[PDB]
Amino acid sequence: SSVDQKAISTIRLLAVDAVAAANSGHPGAPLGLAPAAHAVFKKMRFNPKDTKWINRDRFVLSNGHACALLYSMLVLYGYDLTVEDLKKFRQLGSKTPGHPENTDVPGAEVTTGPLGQGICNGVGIALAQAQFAATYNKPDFPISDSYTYVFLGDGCLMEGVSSEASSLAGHLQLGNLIAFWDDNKISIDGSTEVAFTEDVIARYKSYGWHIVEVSDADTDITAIAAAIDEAKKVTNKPTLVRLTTTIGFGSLAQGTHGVHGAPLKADDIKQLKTKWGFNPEESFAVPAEVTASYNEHVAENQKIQQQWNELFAAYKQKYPELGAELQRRLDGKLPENWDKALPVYTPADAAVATLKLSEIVLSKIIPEVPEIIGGSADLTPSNLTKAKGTVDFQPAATGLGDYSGRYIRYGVREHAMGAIMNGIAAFGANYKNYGGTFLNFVSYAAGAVRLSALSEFPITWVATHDSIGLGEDGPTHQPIETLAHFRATPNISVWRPADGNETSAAYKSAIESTHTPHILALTRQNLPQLEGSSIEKASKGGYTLVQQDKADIIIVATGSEVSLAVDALKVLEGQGIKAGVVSLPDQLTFDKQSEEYKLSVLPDGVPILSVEVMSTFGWSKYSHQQFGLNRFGASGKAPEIFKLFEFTPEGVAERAAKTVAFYKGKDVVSPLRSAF
Amino acid sequence: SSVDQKAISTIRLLAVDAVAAANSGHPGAPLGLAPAAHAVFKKMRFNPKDTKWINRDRFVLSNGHACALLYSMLVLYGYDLTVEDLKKFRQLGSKTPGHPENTDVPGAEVTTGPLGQGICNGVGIALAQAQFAATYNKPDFPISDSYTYVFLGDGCLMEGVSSEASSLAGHLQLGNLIAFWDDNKISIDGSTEVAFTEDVIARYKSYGWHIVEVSDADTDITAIAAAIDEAKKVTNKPTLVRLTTTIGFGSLAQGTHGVHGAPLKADDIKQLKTKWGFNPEESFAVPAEVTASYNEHVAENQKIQQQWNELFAAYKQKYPELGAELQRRLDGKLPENWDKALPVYTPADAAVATLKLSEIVLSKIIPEVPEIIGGSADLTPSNLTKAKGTVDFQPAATGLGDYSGRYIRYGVREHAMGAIMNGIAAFGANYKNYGGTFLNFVSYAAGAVRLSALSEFPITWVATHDSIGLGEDGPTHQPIETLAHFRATPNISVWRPADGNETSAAYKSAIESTHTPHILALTRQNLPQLEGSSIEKASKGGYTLVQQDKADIIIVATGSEVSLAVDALKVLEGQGIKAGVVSLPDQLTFDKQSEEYKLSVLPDGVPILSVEVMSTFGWSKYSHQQFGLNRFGASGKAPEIFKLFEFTPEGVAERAAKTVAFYKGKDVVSPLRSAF
Ligand SMILES: Cc1ncc(C[n+]2csc(CCOP(=O)(O)OP(=O)(O)O)c2C)c(N)n1
Ligand SMILES: Cc1ncc(C[n+]2csc(CCOP(=O)(O)OP(=O)(O)O)c2C)c(N)n1
Ligand SMILES: O=C(CO)[C@@H](O)[C@H](O)[C@H](O)COP(=O)(O)O
Ligand SMILES: O=C(CO)[C@@H](O)[C@H](O)[C@H](O)COP(=O)(O)O
Ligand SMILES: [Ca+2]
Ligand SMILES: [Ca+2]
Repeated sequence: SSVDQKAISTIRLLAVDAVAAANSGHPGAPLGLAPAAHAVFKKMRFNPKDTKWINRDRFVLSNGHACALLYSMLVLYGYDLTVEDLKKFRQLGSKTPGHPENTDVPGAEVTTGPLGQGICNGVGIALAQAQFAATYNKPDFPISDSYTYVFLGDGCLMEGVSSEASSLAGHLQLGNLIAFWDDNKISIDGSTEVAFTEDVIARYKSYGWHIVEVSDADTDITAIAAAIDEAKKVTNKPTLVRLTTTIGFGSLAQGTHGVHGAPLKADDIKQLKTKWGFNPEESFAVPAEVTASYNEHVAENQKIQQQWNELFAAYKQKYPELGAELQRRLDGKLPENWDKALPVYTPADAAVATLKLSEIVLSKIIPEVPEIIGGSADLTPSNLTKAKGTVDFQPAATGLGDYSGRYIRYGVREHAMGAIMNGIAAFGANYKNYGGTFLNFVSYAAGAVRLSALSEFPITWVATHDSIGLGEDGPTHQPIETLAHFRATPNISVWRPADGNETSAAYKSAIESTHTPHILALTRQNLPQLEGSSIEKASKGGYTLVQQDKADIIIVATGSEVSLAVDALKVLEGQGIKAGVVSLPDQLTFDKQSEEYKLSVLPDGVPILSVEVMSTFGWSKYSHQQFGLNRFGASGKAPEIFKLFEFTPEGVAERAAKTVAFYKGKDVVSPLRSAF
Repeated sequence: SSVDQKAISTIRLLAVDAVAAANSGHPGAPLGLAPAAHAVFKKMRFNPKDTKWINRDRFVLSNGHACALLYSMLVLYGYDLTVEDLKKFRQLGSKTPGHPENTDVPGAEVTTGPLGQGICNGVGIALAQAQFAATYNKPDFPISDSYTYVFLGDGCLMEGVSSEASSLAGHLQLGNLIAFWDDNKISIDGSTEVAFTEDVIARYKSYGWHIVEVSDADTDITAIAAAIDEAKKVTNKPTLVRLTTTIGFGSLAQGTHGVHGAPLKADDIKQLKTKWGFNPEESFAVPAEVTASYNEHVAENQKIQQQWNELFAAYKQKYPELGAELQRRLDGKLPENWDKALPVYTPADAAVATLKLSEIVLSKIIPEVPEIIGGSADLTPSNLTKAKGTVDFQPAATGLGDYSGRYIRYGVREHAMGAIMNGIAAFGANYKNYGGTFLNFVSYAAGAVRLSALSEFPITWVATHDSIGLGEDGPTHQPIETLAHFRATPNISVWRPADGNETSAAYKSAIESTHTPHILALTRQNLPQLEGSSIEKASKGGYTLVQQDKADIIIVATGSEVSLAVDALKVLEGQGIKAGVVSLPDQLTFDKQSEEYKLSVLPDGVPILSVEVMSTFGWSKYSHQQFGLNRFGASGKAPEIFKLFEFTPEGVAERAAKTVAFYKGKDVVSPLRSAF
């Protein structure tokens, strides 16, 4: 008889009807988690009319297949999502896709569905909130005091990425994070008894999490609310709330794996409706008493945001500098002329490894841009990712840092680092955050990297030791396929800078980015400062480094192979062959230039040879012939590896001469040309 | 004064001298783990003169950067690895690469170095041993009773893949597995206090592992041996032995992160040698008392193998059928004419999804080929990877299966499944093992997949839901980059079969493979049986499906797009354009054919258009123009997605007609031609 009971029924039946309309999707977890969703959203502070309010509590559905539940909450609370949108669940072009997308769904903080990701994103949102609060809060000014609420299931708990992030979140004492395990004993294959018998609670205690168990989460919303209150009292541990639920609660098939991921039968939906007091002939029913009850909570939350806006106005009066910084960040704007801090080099400067140039850039721009934070996956002395004079992000209680710190010790946790970076970006406030590892092990985090791209998050991988140039660690460490993989992923900027100026351009792009993740492929070995490079020119993604009006061939190269191309040009000169050189530090940035610009760099009428010491995949977009490395590497001194594979001035010159011969007497059009 | 002490010193100094000769590598963990390595190898049964003895104990160095330790053991025990090879540590072309490679190093069971992988490989070796023993052991015939010993460090314990595999190994009660944690409190960034403060022991107990703690693993080899004995008494739990060690034990820099990954200073090496009784002027010292002591253990082990060979001879007398099966498997040979079990289709048969065709193949070949085992990462009802009438691999104690079972419930653990598959292959005995998930989430396991390729292991991914064809789950589930990523990786066979006959060819390749991992990209949606397909023709990787002697264009396609290409051919016919069709179910298999065969499929003098509903990367090897999908997908009904992106007979025909126009009046040579 209570409106709470009616709301829970409404949520359950909206979710079931959405799945029924699509004849596709997942009704089980929505039915089991509706009580908890109702309780959690009633405790959350949010404004459906301002999804960007920086002191909102955040909600993350890590078990993203359950998104009919999320969409039902967003509709009932009056986000920019309607019952008509629910009726278009899983339909082409709708705002209710089969897994939630932050780019398409108002109130979806992150893109989830791939299991394990959301809980790690929640760790990142909570990490950002802690850093943000430590940076801006003052006595009598709680600018940031929000919580991060995550729903997750058994699948998320089995995925290693969540173990990584949970270990780290416990270490970081993130008391702002409250996660809820849907303990329903069912996965796709059937009972969890067949593959998942670990003592989850004991594991989470071993990470340093607090635990609250709710033995009847099907009905006991008082206990769920009390569990949230208890979690909030434990300020130095993230909390896991165990929700013991019946998957598909109410269905004839409740408590079975069949209700996990298929639409319910028509008669099942009828009996669900009738026993909960709804009309079995009606779909998408919304009792006005439910939206009125919810509208009241919205009104209270809107009053809280109104007061927060006055708090912020008073803060800007008392702390004009910090307040202006905060306003700028909330407006999405970097500091004026921040890029004047970028290092600039000339050909008179010494050769430097681009991982070391990266260290230098970070040391200059971190002091100038407070919204840069980042870390490394236990490779700080090798990636060179920490700026001297910064403090690590740690709980002060440890003595090892502070929450105001700017450098994160991720440990050996590449995948969670990638998904945590997504959460930090998702927090907002213009965070431009980065994560260091060896390029070859960015691949450990592929699940998260592709979601950076799909989510349009401006995260940055500082991906060092990019090739066989690293030498002795050998083929287990040497990328071959890696750049092809990420360049083939839509919306990833993959920078491979050749020298100091190009490394500054790469960081200019990565930090200015608002919608595109970056991977910066950086060398262990020293590279010369190039004649002809500049930040301005490299900012175009691809540019003419050596212009040769009478070119017999153009060599297009990236990174460490640009200097090699220039040396090959000198060899070719002695053989009577004139070459130009194009440097292509980022293929995506280049692709986005005008057709006329791109054709000025890669014109018609001249054969083009690409040179890059890894896969030739993708390179036929830019070249007629490709010199790359399509086998695994080798353990040895790097110069000897390059000699073995003929990535030498003479070996490049030989293949350039063969390319010129191949096209002798034939017209050649730019590789940029296509039939459609 | 004991020879044990002298052996430990010898091991330590061989490792340090190897690193010193290379001026590259990792001396710290070798110094800390030499006592444990000495103790473990003394308990292990192995034959340095027969690295394939199927009842050997296996050793895995998961902390593979410590490989100077492994190489020192292999040299001292008289494997096909010498002191001269140690002097060439980390040098181009040596048998002592900077991380161990099973393809290059005698006695290296797997390729390790990428952290977390080795312990998961050990779980797989132990899983295979349990299955193998349950299949072949009889009363009085312990054909298989070997153990799997793994060394791992803090890094491995932080990588999520090891959590996945450890949860599963505990569930599977793998009492044959004994792992050793190098608890030295140091990672690359410094103390583990900065990022890794979890209660490891409590976590491993939560998985159901047994624990033995060795508080002084720097010196107490009696306690290490006793820990092994204790582990062997606990037959229903894998055991974690906590080795509390001093990283770099003996170095002036012992117990610091500087000794982790850089050569020791010359004076440090001198004082190490002098205080342990060695000559500081001598490198690569091997006291004859150490190799004599080790040679005795080898002799005992060789006697054990000699007896095992007689046991096996007696087994073949008593159980001629099982014995002949076992002999065949140990010879590396599949059953005679096993491939007669492969299903064959004609164009009169119904349309079938290739994931369903895969189910049918498995149902026919699993009964015929006992060395096939496999599983799914909690997608069994969606991948269709279990053959009816088989039992799950589980401990009998659970009631859910038996160790003789053939179907593995991996849970939602793609990355560990990939690395466990590598371990099962590494066990030997001709295991041909497979793992099912959605293609898009094979990417979660990229770290392990690339090691399958580098290790030359014939594992198979059953990778369903391969494209936008899956429909409503949307872009979080729909591959775009995935095939490009794995095709760009050396030595991966990436099959994308178009119909029944091609799906049988893909399995023929995957099961016959001895050195090449396979990924089978399979559809959710139904595809027609093609006129012109056959197992024989598809076994060539690429073949002419529709031969058109007067072709204006050839359309080359894979998988679901072959039928689309054939329908486009019909549209083109009405526009006066003659097309041929090539089906390219595996690019690697095709690439390995003769140049004349490849040119017969992709000849000179005709424009070639590729069609595949994902990245166009790689396709310029085979086509002049490429029609693919280089943006993310969409949540909707699959046919509507295909229409939106113009993957329709008319849309393909339009781009084919534009391709013909583009080359009108120009000579065209095969894309297979290259200048070098
Ligand atoms: C990384 C990843 N692996 C596999 C899947 C496929 N998948 C979707 S739901 C699911 C089962 C999820 O189980 P659980 O999280 O317990 O959800 P519940 O059945 O309780 O609703 C699986 C294996 C996925 N979406 N992401
Ligand atoms: C997946 C992966 N991430 C990072 C690295 C780089 N790396 C090599 S060793 C190492 C530290 C390993 O620490 P630990 O395993 O504790 O070895 P120890 O310092 O005790 O010798 C790291 C981060 C790697 N090899 N593989
Ligand atoms: O990953 C590893 C070991 O698996 C190595 O790379 C070292 O641990 C260290 O990172 C050496 O790298 P450099 O900084 O000397 O190039
Ligand atoms: O992964 C998911 C949810 O994240 C879905 O794919 C379902 O869990 C199920 O696998 C449906 O797939 P179908 O078998 O109906 O195609
Ligand atoms: Ca579940
Ligand atoms: Ca360590």
